[PDB]
Amino acid sequence: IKPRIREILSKELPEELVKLLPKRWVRIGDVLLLPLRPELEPYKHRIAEVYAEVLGVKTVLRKGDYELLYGSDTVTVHVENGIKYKLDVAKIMFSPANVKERVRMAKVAKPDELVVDMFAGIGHLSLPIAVYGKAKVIAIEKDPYTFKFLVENIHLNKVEDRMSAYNMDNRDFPGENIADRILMGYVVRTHEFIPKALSIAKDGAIIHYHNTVPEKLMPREPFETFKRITKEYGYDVEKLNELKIKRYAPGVWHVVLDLRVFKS
Ligand SMILES: CSC[C@H]1O[C@@H](n2cnc3c(N)ncnc32)[C@H](O)[C@@H]1O
Repeated sequence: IKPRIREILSKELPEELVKLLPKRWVRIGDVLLLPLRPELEPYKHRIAEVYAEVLGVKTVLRKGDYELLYGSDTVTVHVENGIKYKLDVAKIMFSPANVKERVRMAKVAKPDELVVDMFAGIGHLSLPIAVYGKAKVIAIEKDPYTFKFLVENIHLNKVEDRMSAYNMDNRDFPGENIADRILMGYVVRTHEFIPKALSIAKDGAIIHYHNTVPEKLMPREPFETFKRITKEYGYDVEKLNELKIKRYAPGVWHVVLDLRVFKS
């Protein structure tokens, strides 16, 4: 609400700085992500404080991982498309920059499927599936801290019946030829996980494969590379779909490819 923020802060800021105040922000649970121009640095705390008041949030992080500008408690529960996502906003990446994809996941699975989430996080991609798809889900998350939330989110959504969780590196995962669908929501050279994926996959399984490719190499990549690694195993793969996502600089998109693999 500009007027109120303006009314309060104009009382302490040069009108010149006033004009520069944040016009937008991101909100996650009761935590605010707030972007700030350089020339406002001296006043950052007071600014975050009044925005906290009028926007009704407990804590403010700098949007620009994140600097604490006001408050202390960065844990919160964020509700999206009917799903409760508990997280620690400061320590765990989560962005409505990717809400479309989480919505999509709500519309892909059939209740029979076994799905394996190789980079579960707090359940970003898997929860939508366990709730709307009604399919079974095994979810793997390496970080013990992240893992706590993943677990908690399973209860918060009343799916503990059809969704399990392991705090381990996906590489050490025992299952093989068990997955009808695989989630690979990771972006740091995800291609190094293709082999384990192919191992976990059943013949014909669908894989949601995320990664970050320079647009220079598009649309050859990232598929070519996926294709060739798969060849190393005598398996074949068909590209069903390629969506672009949080395309981000410099010069590299974040894409997701929907692929089917054939174990011959
Ligand atoms: C939240 S999006 C990416 C997620 O995958 C997790 N992750 C990264 N590498 C692995 C791995 N090798 N096995 C299981 N989870 C992983 C991260 O800790 C994070 O929560």
